[PDB]
Amino acid sequence: PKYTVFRIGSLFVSGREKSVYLYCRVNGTNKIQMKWGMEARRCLLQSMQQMEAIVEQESSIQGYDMTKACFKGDRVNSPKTFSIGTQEGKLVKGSFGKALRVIFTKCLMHYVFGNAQLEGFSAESRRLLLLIQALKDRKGPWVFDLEGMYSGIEECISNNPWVIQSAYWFNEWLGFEKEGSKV
Amino acid sequence: MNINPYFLFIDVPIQAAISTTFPYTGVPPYSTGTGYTIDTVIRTHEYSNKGKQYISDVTGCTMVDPTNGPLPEDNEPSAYAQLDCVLEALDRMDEEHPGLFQAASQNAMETLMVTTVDKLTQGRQTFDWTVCRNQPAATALNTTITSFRLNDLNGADKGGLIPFCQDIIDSLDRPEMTFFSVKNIKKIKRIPMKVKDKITKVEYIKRALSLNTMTKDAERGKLKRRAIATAGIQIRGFVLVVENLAKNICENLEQSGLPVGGNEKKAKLSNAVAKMLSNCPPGGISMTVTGDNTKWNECLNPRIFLAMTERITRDSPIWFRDFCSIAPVLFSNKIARLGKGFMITSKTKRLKAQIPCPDLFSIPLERYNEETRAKLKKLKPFFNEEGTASLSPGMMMGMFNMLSTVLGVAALGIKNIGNKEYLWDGLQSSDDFALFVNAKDEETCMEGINDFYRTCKLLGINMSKKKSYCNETGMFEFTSMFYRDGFVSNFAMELPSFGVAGVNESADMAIGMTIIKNNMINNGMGPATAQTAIQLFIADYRYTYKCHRGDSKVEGKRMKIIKELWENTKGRDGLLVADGGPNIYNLRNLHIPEIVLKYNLMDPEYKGRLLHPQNPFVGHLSIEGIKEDYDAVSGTHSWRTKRNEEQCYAKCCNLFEACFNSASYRKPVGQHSMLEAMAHRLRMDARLDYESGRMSKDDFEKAMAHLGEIGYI
Amino acid sequence: KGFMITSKTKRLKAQIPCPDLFS
Amino acid sequence: ANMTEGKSKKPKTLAKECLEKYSTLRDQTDPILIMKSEKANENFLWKLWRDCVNTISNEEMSNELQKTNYAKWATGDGLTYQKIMKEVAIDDETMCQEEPKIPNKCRVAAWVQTEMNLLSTLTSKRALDLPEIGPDVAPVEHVGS
Amino acid sequence: TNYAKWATGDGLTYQKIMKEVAIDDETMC
Ligand SMILES: [Mg+2]
Repeated sequence: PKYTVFRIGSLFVSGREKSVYLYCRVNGTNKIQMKWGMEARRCLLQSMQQMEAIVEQESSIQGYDMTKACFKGDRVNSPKTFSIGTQEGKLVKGSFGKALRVIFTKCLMHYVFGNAQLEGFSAESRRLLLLIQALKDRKGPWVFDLEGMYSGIEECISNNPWVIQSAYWFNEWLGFEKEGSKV
Repeated sequence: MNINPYFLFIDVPIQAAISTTFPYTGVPPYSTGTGYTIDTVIRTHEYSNKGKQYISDVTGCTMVDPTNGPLPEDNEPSAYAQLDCVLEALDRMDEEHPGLFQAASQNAMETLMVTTVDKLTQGRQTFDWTVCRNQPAATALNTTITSFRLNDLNGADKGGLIPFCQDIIDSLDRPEMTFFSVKNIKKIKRIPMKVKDKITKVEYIKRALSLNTMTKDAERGKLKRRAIATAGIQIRGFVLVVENLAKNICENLEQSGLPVGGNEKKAKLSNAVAKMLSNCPPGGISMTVTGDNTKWNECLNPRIFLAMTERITRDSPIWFRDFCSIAPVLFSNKIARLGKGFMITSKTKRLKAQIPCPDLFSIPLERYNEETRAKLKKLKPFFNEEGTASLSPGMMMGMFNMLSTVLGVAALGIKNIGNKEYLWDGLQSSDDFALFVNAKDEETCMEGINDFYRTCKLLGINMSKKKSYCNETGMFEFTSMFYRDGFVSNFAMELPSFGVAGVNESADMAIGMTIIKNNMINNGMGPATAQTAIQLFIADYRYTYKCHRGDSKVEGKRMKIIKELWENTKGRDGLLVADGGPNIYNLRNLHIPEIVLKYNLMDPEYKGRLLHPQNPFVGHLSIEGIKEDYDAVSGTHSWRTKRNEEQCYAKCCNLFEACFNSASYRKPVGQHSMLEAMAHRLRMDARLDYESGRMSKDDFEKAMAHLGEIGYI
Repeated sequence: KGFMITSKTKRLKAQIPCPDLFS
Repeated sequence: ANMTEGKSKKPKTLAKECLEKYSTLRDQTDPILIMKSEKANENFLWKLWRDCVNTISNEEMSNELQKTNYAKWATGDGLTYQKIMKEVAIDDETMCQEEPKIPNKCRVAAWVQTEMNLLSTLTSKRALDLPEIGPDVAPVEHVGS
Repeated sequence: TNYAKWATGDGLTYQKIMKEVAIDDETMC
């Protein structure tokens, strides 16, 4: 609803016709926004530190280096897999590379859709994430007030696409975690 | 198949993957701050409106005193800290630490006796009363020193900080106050010049007590902004001494610990957890409260800090006790300058106009939006005609950090209430605290946490119930550092953008490599992350300085000569990257300059040209910044940037350094004027040149004539 | 000279010459 | 996409060459509007786009638009309020303070999930290239590599 | 002088724009 789009032509990408539209939009920026956009490449760093840590942990569990084992496995270790998504209510697993790409895309989206709303939502939902982690480990967490925390989190969900999608994903993951707690 | 990133927490702990949850790859939030400053004033007075309201005779402002007021009856923030309770906490802290207060006071006094006026040049932008603006520390300091000379206040010339602060105190008594102000004349060109302006005593006091304000920028993790403030030079030295005293106290405290940097935070967290778990009684339970105070500096009273300074210096000379009591005194009577005003527009006429804060109430309140209407309606009682608002209660961020940490640790050190069956202890640092309670069951631990909350209410310390939670000991967070089962996962420090520091090629490369190595050493950077950081830094370095490999196909002004050098030079692996050479930095050799690293592979002529002892791209006066610390070498890549009582001091000191090359390195020593020493050394230099044939007879005669004109023959 | 068109909300005015009366 | 030997060229020349390869799209001068958002002028945006194309395809080397006056109003720059001295604002009773604009409350959209699915998939083209680092002799740098 | 510009309404004059922009704009009438 923010884009004025024309139809400027058609193309043959691989011998098949595809219409070529032109999306036009008036936007605004600030020199600080351009600068911080120049520093989107740090996403790469953010996406490797994480993975490095994972590998390090495995390399700590067993002596030899686990990078080869973690990615594609070895004689005595099957490749690492992570729960990436779901289909028809059933969770789906994927390779370490798929989780790597998911993490990189998450960082890139944090950059692209970053504003006050996203910072607030992430900061306030970190508390709920830590409370859920405490619940999983049977640490008997306590809350001095829960509705205040929930309101603080929900005041940031207004129009940012990433924040709203993250809220949806958080609800889905919380339902899955509740089911896992039941079993 | 719909990807859900949160599902990565099903197979990994949240603490391990907490880094991705942190948004630190986007744009930090950035901003007028007048509304935010007014909101801060309104909130600060709301928490103190049940205290005592009076009128400051010195300044005529409206003052609010929540201290020793009614005890809170609800769970809203309260500034009603009882003095007796604060003294109880401080007395307990003294009892558990024999002679810590006396030692800290003596150390602060001894360091103050040696500190000089120039120490005030360190810091950030300071409020300048002469121009009522924000100017660097050196600018404000020299402007104040110059304007004090016009008022017969010559304490700055005495050297030490004590006489300068004495003259600062004296300036508050002068019936008038003369200074140099920037006046813009339309001659059409707007020419600024110095004019001898005067302000009566009351305006000068208001300016000295005034605190400039703005909106904090790049404060990640907060949806809304706040008001950050900067003070003038009148309170800088006293604040410096009080902060030194507080740091001396808080370095010994084990709860706060010497302010930890790098990976010492992990050690502090691990030690705290292990100590508490060991202290846990047999069969009992230990619960950790991850706490977080938000806007806790708005309920901290400068009067309480005055009381703490008085208690800390119980046994000290009255001169130092009075000196240390001036920062709290000037903070209890502070004045908050309010932003730059509001902007009102009419769209039927397409007109807009900014309303300066002095004229906030010149417009009917019906012409403001509802939120601004209410803000101004509540702000009216504390509004000053000159466009400022009196803000007695509360404290702005960053002013008393060590002192507030001392107060928090004093609250922590109570350890029990009523001889109940629980012991509490924790960590405190700059508004962030973590608590641990050991008891015999969860109910008793919650009783202890409630008692701690109520006790903190008595000291003016408020803890956010929305931001604070509790769990079993072994998993918590402190200063954005997540501990879980003995594993600490600090992932809130954004790795600084790995780009050139923008000083010069050699220095920038050395700085970048040293930064990567320091990150590896301190921030637990792994090998692969460090190598990728090196790659990114090299990419940015090549982009900035137009220095790509000679074998690349890039084009440019410098790249043509780099390509020429690529083939004119036989030894190709010895070239610096700035000369199209190949990068050879790896993890092992991040601490050796590439000038040395490639010395053996340099061609015989390339090293001579690059290391030509007399080459034009180096100047002595550009070496000031060589130290500040990076290790590098001098060469053709060591150039400086063009320059975009200021010039008086600049040229005088430049001549002083030129005559004596030692003054740049080490402080000169003498008990005489610099002019006579300059004349004597110039006479010696002229005589030496005349003897050695470097100067002619006429030149030496002219030099002696000039010296006599100065009057040193 | 032509006619004159105007936008009050934007507070703009323009003169359409006689040749451009039907454009 | 325009295949090249790898020589780095100015962005203006790169855009000019890419447009020259796809001349049918470059020379399209009759727009077929598909949907105009709420207020955007189709004529303003289309004329601005044509000016962009003409500037990119011109024989000059400067990238500045050749109109500079139509673009003033096409971008909406000309529709800016005029500052006036504070006194007139005080006396003008119709000059008020604009109410704050609150972000709209929206619901979940199916395109964010699609973007997450699509962006985290391998493609046939990689745009990530990084410099080189010195050889590795220690085992630690080997494992890092 | 500056006050008299707005007091007498002299400042509330519609800006003139090139006929191309006005024609392209459907709001002008
Ligand atoms: Mg905390």
